This record gives sequence, structure tokens and C-alpha cells, in this order.
Amino acid sequence: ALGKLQDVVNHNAQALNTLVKQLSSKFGAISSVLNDIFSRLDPPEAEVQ
Amino acid sequence: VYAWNRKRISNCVADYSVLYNLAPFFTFKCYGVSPTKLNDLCFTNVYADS
Amino acid sequence: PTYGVGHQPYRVVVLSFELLHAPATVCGPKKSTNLVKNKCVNFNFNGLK
Repeated sequence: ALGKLQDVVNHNAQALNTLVKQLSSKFGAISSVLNDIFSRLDPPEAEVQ
Repeated sequence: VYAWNRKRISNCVADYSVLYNLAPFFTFKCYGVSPTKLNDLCFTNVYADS
Repeated sequence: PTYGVGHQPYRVVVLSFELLHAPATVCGPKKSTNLVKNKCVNFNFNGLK
């Protein structure tokens, strides 16, 4: 029955891992790297992405 | 139009400021913008058609 | 030449580039400086900054 304690640990670990994985999402933008967008897109339209 | 003469450009330093001043071009467009700062970014597999 | 505004010849050159998928065969004009180690510094490696 220690899985009950284990499940508490796993859920927090899983949720944190899900948050980390979300960074790679482009969210409809050109790329998921903040720096690359700015060098690729000029300030007049970079803020859109 | 039929040919779509294309060039595979590689292994050289590319400066596009030459183009801007060249032959008083009366139109251009990038679809990836940053015409001023294209010169800073390195590129892979540059392929130009005319 | 008479049909001035309408069908005067325009030459169009279109160049395409792929963005930092691999070592860059072609690069823009930028100087290179000596690297430093074990120092919290800004780095711009082949466009990856």
C-alpha cells in the first residue's frame, strides 16, 4: 500500500516534468528559443511572436 | 520562368548590404524579415533561385 | 518598351536559407574573438547566442 505515498511523489514529479516539457512547445511561434526569435525577427514585429 | 535557375551557395561569407545599394532595387520582401540583420545570422543550405 | 507601366520586364531573384539545423556552410560577416573558460559570459556560437 506504500504506492499511496508513492503516488503523491510521482504526481509532483510528473507535473514538474510536464511543465519542463511545455517549454519546447512553439505555441504557434517561429521557434521555442527566445533569443533566436529576436535575432531572426526585428523588434517592430518580434513582439507578436 | 520555365528554368527557375537555382544556385546552391555554400562555404563562403555572404554580405547582403551589397544588394541593398545595388541597382537601386525598387522592391524587396523577406517573409522572415530582419533585412538589416540578415548579415549577423549564419545559414545552412542557402539555395537561391532567379 | 512602349507598354511602359504594364509589362516592362522585372528581374526577380529569390534566395532561401535554412536556419541552424547543422554546422553552417555559409555565414554572414562577423568577427570572431577568443573564447574564455569558467567565466559567466555571453556567448554567440555560430548564431546560437
